[PDB]
Amino acid sequence: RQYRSADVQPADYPTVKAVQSMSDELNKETNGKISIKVFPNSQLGSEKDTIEQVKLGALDFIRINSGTLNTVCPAMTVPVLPFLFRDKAHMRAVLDGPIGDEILADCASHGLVGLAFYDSGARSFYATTPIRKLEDLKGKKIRVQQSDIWVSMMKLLGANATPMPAGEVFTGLKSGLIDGAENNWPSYDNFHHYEAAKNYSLSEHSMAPEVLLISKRVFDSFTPEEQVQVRKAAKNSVGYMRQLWDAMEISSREKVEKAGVEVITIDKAPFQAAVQPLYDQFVTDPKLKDMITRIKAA
Ligand SMILES: O=C(O)[C@H]1O[C@@H](O)[C@H](O)[C@@H](O)[C@H]1O
Ligand SMILES: [Cl-]
Ligand SMILES: [Cl-]
Repeated sequence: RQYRSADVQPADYPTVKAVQSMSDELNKETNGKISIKVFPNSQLGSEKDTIEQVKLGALDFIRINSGTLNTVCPAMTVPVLPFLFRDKAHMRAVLDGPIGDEILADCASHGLVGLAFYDSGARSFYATTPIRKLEDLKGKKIRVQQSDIWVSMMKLLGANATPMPAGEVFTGLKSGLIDGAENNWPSYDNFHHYEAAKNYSLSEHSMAPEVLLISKRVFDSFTPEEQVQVRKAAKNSVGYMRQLWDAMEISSREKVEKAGVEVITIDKAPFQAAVQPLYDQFVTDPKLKDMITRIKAA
């Protein structure tokens, strides 16, 4: 059985290679019984639409950002929150441990089994003009993921959110529909956004990680041994992914700088102050508020 998985990222991207590595492991351990074919580059649809396919059992696996998954699974809002993690090492420790496992377990009741977190760096603003301070964002049309938290966030920052699928963003930057967007270094590179919006400002305002999930309907068809094998292959793929990822952050930043991008250092304090209301607005469950307390102290 060759199961199917979706990713908006290109064929050679670390998230795609990670799931392919998981497939290789499963193919070996199950002696051909289970493998996974990845369909990259939004071939199967947007993140919004592919998450619905998984809920319906129309799609077996999905690799999506938590910043869209949190439309369905409330716990996924927690790791999206701006300025929550101190740095990459803090995030990795949290997501690899009990807190990460607790968040992944939240998805099952919604028809999706959470299997692993993949790194996504920190998301930063980029635009067709240089954003040198928060005030420079005022009135700008900034694309966000199709998830309400980001609309609220842009409002607090004085910008105008335009939610749209990942595959439409380059076109919007070239057409004038949007003035900018926000993402990590490998995405700024690999979606070609740097060609159209040549000013990248290190706001580092979210570390929203990626999530790999399986349809609950499909998972439930697996033997108990197969379920253990799938979870273990998913966890093993995190370390594989991270090695590819850390190199790509370097090579992508180098590539776009060579192409003429201005990399802008920006005072984050006004951003942090502006977005604080999001925490109580979007995280209302006492269990999740306690989780945030534990994360802040980890
Ligand atoms: O902004 C987006 O649409 C994209 O951002 C990337 O960082 C993430 O890897 C994609 O899964 C998608 O969420
Ligand atoms: Cl300012
Ligand atoms: Cl999308």
